[PDB]
Parts: sequence; C-alpha cells; structure tokens
Amino acid sequence: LPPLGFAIAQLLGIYILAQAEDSLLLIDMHAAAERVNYEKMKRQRQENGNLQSQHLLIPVTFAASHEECAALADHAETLAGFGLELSDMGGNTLAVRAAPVMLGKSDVVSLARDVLGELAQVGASHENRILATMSCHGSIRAGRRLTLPEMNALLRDMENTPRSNQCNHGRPTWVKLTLKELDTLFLR
Amino acid sequence: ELPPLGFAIAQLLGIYILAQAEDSLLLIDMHAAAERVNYEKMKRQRQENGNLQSQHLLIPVTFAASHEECAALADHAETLAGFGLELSDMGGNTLAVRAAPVMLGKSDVVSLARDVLGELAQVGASHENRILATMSCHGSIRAGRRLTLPEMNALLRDMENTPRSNQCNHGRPTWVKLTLKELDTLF
Repeated sequence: LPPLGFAIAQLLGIYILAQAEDSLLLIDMHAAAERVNYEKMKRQRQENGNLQSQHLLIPVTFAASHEECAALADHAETLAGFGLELSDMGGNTLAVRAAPVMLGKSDVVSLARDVLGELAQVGASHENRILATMSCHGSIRAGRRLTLPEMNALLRDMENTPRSNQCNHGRPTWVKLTLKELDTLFLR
Repeated sequence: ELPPLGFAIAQLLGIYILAQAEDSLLLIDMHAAAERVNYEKMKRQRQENGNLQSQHLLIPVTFAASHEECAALADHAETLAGFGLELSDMGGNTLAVRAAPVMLGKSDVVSLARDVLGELAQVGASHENRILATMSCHGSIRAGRRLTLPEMNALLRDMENTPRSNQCNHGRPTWVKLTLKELDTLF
C-alpha cells in the first residue's frame, strides 16, 4: 500500500508517526504541511493567475499599524492576487473581508499581518517569499490534536506533492526507519 | 509527573509498543519485555513462596494429549502444582486444565500446559529457570495478538515495577528511548 503508509499516532505535538511496509515513518508535520501548502499555492498562482478567496461570514477586525494600513492602500490588487480581501476602516483598524480557500481560515489576522508584513518590504517576483510565508498558516500548524484521518489526508497530499521531503529551508520532512534499522536500535 | 516509560500511543509492525514519555519517544520490544517481566514475577514468587500461586478456571479447558503428556501428568502432578498448574487425566488421552498461574493471562492455558508438560518429559529441580523461561512466553502479550492502549500501559507499569526489565536473556535492551533533541538530530 501507499509509500508514506498509514498514520498510527502523533507524538510530542510535532510529529506524525506512520507505519509503512516494513517501516516506521516520522513526519515533521508542520514542515510537511507547509510544503504541501506552498506547492498547491505555487501551482494555483501559475494556473489561475490568482489564489481563490472566500467571503468571510463574520469579517474579523483587528488593530493594524500605520505601516500595515499603508501596505493595504498600496497593494489592494496584489492582496486579491493572493485571495485576501481587506478594508481600512479608520483609527488603524483593518478588516479581513476574504481569505484564501486553501488555508481553511484559522487566525486570519495572523495571516493578514504576515502578508502585509511581506508587502511592506517591497520598496513583483516577491511571489515565492510571500507564498512561503503564507504556507505556514493552514489547518495543520502550531496547534495540534489531529485525528488519524486528518493525518492520513496529509500523507496523501504529500504523496502528491512535487517536493515532499523538503522544507522551505532544505531539511527533510520525514525520516524512515526500516525493520532492520529498528532492530539495530536494540543492539546488545 | 509522568512515569519513566510514559504512555502507550501505538503498536508498530506487530512487534513494538510506541510510548510517549516526557520530551521523548520510547520503543519497547513487546515480546522481550513481557517475557522478562513474566520471568521475574515468577522466579521471585518461586523463591518467596516456594510455589506459583495458581488460579482455578471456571470451566476446565480440555485438550487432546499425547501419551507422553499423559505420562508426564502422572509423574509430576506435584511438581506441576509447584508451577501453578493443575490438570486432570479424564481418559482417552484427553487432559483437562483446572488451574493456571495467576501471573499469566490464560494464554491458551493448553499451550502453556503443553509446553510445561513437554519440559517435564525430559527429567529423571535444577530445571527451574528452564521451566520458568518457557512459561514466561505465555501471558496475555504474545505474538500477533493486537493490544489495546490500556493493555500496553499495564505492561509499561509492570516494567517499571520489575527488576532487570531493561535487559532480555541475551542482555539486549528491552526498550530504547529517543529524546526530542535526538529526534531532531535525525533530521
């Protein structure tokens, strides 16, 4: 059955343990979820030009810096490019109107901030950097408590992800220990 | 807080219990840990009490036996009670198990009776360890039996409560610990 096997448990919040044919896999879940996210976004930005938003049911308002308000004013277009709709409603309060479908909300503010934060820097092809930053913000990350099928869904996505096994920063996203090597841990 | 072997989170490849202790993963060699635990419980009961405390089955378990097993029963009924086992002949080479050691999880009491009877065929008290060794393979944790997370924890608590739980016969560790830092090092 599948190369990344089946989820068996989650560890000190950081790891997914899975059982593959004759092996244990330890998947760095955050680093893995990021990679999937990044690629799925890099693809969409390539195939539909923009990322698709979702018109928030309850517009989440938040206290912004001037710097952030300025970024919104200068890059309204670009933010729609990344499936983010925001409006500036005085006294440094911003409102999130719409967030990307493919990040299933969660601290929408924290996402908004980060992108504003990235756009602030531009003073184009800042794309990869921005998506990498956006890649950290999906359903799985920082918080934990996944179900086994949630974990399975991830390993499935990973199997369809054209640089699984690599975080935004070079490291592997999983380790495999074969039956042979496991046995070797118990060496006399 | 947490006990040293932590809590079971899964079973792996039929062979290992995975546990989470503080800041670490443990892998336990389930069979080796169980054998070791069982041996020590028993050998200690034998030196403390002279004999293993047996427990009666509500419905005796019958099985077809070889002539050699029957002759073994006839010769060593007393020795067998010393090992917490009681059987009845019954005739036509059928034996019944009436009682099996407390320290075991049944386990096919038939399998156990057969192994111990077999071990008794080859003697005519210096066999102690040999016998307890064989018996130790027959608790509730053994071969392709899938455990619940509470059963897995009960073995871990047992280990913590057993001397020499850390090594098997060969002097092989029974468990291995990987800390958060070590885990990250493998990346």
